[PDB]
Amino acid sequence: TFGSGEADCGLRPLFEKKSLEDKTERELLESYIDGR
Amino acid sequence: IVEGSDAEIGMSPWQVMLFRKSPQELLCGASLISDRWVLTAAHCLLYPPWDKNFTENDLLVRIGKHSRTRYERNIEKISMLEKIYIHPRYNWRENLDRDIALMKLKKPVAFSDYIHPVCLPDRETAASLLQAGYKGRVTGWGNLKETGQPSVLQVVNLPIVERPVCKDSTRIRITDNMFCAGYKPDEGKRGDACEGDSGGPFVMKSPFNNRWYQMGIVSWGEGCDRDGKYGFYTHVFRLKKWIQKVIDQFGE
Amino acid sequence: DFEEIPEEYL
Ligand code: NA
Repeated sequence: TFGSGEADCGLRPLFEKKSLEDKTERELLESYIDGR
Repeated sequence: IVEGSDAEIGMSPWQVMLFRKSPQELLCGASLISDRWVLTAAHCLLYPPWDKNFTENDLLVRIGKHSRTRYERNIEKISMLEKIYIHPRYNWRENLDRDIALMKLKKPVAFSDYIHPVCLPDRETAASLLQAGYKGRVTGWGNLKETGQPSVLQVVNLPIVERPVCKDSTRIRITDNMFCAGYKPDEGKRGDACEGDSGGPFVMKSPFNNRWYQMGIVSWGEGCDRDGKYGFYTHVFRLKKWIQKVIDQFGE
Repeated sequence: DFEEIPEEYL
């Protein structure tokens, strides 16, 4: 929606919400010269 | 997508298929940004030069899809559109400047393990992520090579490329509303979006709040995965205010 | 090549 998408925006039911990672997300994190 | 893999089940809950009712065909991709709004490229809807002007009851949006052509009987949900809004200043005449449009759904959708909205960036998120070298993720059911079609949603991660490199790579005039992404031939890794892929989301995961943001909309490219060429995408943050306006304007 | 969609939706 507006101001930085939604309410529950961007927290995928099958990964974040269950604390599971998809097979390549690492790749992404690792470049932001790494994650959380 | 060229040179990517098949996405995992529910890996892109915000991935929307723009589908032509008759002939029943995939037009483009799209992203779910709330339960009543979807975001896609304006060239998916209007391209006067090839005589393309899709109207509201010309289309359906399909969400929760994984399979390209199968009807995913109790997984995907199909919706009718209520309105189509193109950026009043989309340049179809020279460079596809402001290739962005919003479709407000005839009824809100219900979220599910397969259907979830993506976040739109805030000046600060946009500001710390949209940096060359940083990787984003594209998805779509489009062409597998420049010149088949996938059975499943595909995905590829690409690095954000420095503007000057961007420019230096084409003869099209590039505006601040655009960014390019792909690997350099020196780098020895590939992948790119391709026809059929347009309107899809380009997204990053915040390392601050672990959330997924849509940074880019799949816009145009000189051939798919050509060495020394890069995909181009509409710059979703540069356009948030426009997006903020119509939603406020006649939104959910 | 597209399997059929439900008329509830055409
Ligand atoms: Na390339």
